[PDB]
Amino acid sequence: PGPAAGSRARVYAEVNSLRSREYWDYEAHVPSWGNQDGYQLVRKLGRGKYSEVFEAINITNNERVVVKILKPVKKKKIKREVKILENLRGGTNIIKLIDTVKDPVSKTPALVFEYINNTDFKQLYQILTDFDIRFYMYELLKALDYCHSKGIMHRDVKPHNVMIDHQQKKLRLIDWGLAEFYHPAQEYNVRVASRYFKGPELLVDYQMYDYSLDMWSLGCMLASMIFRREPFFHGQDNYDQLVRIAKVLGTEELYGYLKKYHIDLDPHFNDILGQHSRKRWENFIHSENRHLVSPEALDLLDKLLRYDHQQRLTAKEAMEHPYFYPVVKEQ
Ligand SMILES: O=C(O)c1ccc(-c2oc3c(Cl)cc(Cl)cc3c(=O)c2O)cc1
Ligand SMILES: [Cl-]
Repeated sequence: PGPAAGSRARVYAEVNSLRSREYWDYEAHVPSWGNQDGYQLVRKLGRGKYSEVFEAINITNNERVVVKILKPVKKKKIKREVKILENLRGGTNIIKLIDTVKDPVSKTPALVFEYINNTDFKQLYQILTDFDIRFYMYELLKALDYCHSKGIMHRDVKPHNVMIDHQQKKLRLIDWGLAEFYHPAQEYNVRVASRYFKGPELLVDYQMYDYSLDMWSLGCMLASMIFRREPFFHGQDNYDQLVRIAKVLGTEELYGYLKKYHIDLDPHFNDILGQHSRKRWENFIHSENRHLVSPEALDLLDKLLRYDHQQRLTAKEAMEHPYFYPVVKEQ
């Protein structure tokens, strides 16, 4: 049984307390809403229920940008995303927020981002080499270590939210609409991230999580790339999602996790979790993915995909792993 006061982040815990209230009090942020008519929408790029994203042209200087039209959400959530993007501007592999505009007629707010010649991850993951996976995971870890060091949890890390220009070897972490400031001992909403990338803490309703949530999501991405099984944990709902995790990580460490953090498990799980062994990571190797798997890759994966969020590697610890030695050597 751990501290009755709850979990605390192992790194970057005091970041926001060392900065002024204006840094993290996003409700007090006052954005400068410009005129969206300065941008000509060209073509829809995708996305879903929170926004619609368009390729666009800055009419004044003809520069190619991306416009994200914010579907009706609470103004508070809009201030949070804008403030976080402003705090993170210039960050390593963070998407650059260019402008904050509103449609002159509808007054619907929109965010303007830099354009990156992205390759769909469904297509990119089929052609990634062993070195490519290490390179892009390393660049993604730079983005996560940066935002974590700025006191921010992304909380929606997934392949859809990682833009990659495979020709120029450029990576940008996008979609900061679910990001939040980390404050020690704060309890957070667990309805974040995509189902396939939700950490165990979200699935068992443990609200006192921290940056390590993003590290679970990253481990899910690493597993899907080196094993060519995307997504790796392919649950049908939130209950089945934890079952599919428990069938790989085993149930003993799951119940040990619940006991350590005094988590009251939803009684529905007791009829579906069962008892499962902790599987060996080598069991997912086959002839089609063997060239992407190495002992260093399995060791890193094993140290990211842990129930205990406190035992997961931090972003900086993961960056120092021998799995990235070829990337570090290439400067
Ligand atoms: O919600 C967000 O924060 C957010 C931010 C950026 C983008 C974004 O998407 C792109 C897509 Cl989907 C395709 C292509 Cl070819 C290029 C881009 C791009 O350059 C770009 O910036 C999408 C969403
Ligand atoms: Cl076991």
